Amino acid sequence: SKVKVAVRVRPMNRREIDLHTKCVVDVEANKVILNPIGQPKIFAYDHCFWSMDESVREKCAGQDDVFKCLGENILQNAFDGYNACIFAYGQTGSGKSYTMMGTADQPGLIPRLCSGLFERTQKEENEEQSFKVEVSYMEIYNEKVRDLLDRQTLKVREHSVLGPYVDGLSKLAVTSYKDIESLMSEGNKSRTSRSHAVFKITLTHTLYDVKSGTSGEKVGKLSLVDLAGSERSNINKSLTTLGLVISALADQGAGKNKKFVPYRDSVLTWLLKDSLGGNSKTAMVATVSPAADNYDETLSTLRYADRAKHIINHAVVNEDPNARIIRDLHHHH
Ligand SMILES: Nc1ncnc2c1ncn2[C@@H]1O[C@H](COP(=O)(O)OP(=O)(O)NP(=O)(O)O)[C@@H](O)[C@H]1O
Ligand SMILES: [Mg+2]
Repeated sequence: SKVKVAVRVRPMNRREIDLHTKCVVDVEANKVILNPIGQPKIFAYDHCFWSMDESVREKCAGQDDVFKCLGENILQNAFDGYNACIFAYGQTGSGKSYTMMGTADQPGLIPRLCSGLFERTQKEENEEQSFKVEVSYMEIYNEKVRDLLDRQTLKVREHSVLGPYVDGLSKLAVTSYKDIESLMSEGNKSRTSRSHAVFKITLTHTLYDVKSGTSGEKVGKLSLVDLAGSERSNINKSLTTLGLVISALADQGAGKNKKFVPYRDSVLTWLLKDSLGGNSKTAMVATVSPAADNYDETLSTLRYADRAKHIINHAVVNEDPNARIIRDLHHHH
């Protein structure tokens, strides 16, 4: 199916109100309207998120709104055995980290996803099924991969059956929200700006046919990606190549060229090869600032978001034969 695209407009901050910077971003349903400072440009997306102001009430509603629309679906995708990915893209200060991680007072997607994950595994585990949860957390800076849960820099390779992976990146089993919160909290403290963070959850769902004792695995993966600022040769390579990737895959999603998609020209696009054009259910959250002083970066974000929704993915359930048979036998009962 198509890459899902959401656009999130952060509200006017105090500086923009104090200095009379004009608000140029309007939203109506799932349409974004960019006004000039010379015709109104209208973009259409799957979802649009916006807030009336920065009050606690509106911010609480905003984070809940994003999770209700994107968080639940990606959680469900992982429980159905899909690789799923949310990546936030946009100018610095537009809301990428606020959306993906949030703050202590305003938790974002990742805290809610981790809470819902363990809520669900602990609710659903029974004689017919169990769940294993493993997390990795890594950062891409200057085309180098650092392990945030810890071999000073790690190499990307791609296996013909396993896909791209980070050689030597720790993958830690977790059994509760507090385990994973403590890991993400220490990863969060180990950052380095123009870097990309990737939070990866692997959900292994073992199904058991109690009559036979046969068992099988269905593996879901969550990739929660908080990219570097889109406004910005090594240090920009991943960001620049993602633009080309999105453009090339978007052309193919229609009928232009037929089109060098340069996945392996950067660490970021190589590790996201499946997330874009491959075996994944993927959502983009494009974050934009609302006011006149960012009109141009906003337009550029809106445009890449506009192309990204023409990208075609081919997601399959990642399960062994026993898991598929045992699962179907359970859906029949
Ligand atoms: N949707 C939102 N609603 C309310 N406030 C927001 C929202 N998005 C961002 N903010 C505010 O904007 C500030 C900057 O957001 P932030 O998520 O750090 O941007 P960023 O895209 O990650 N910048 P950068 O890491 O430098 O590329 C935060 O302190 C929030 O107060
Ligand atoms: Mg950030």
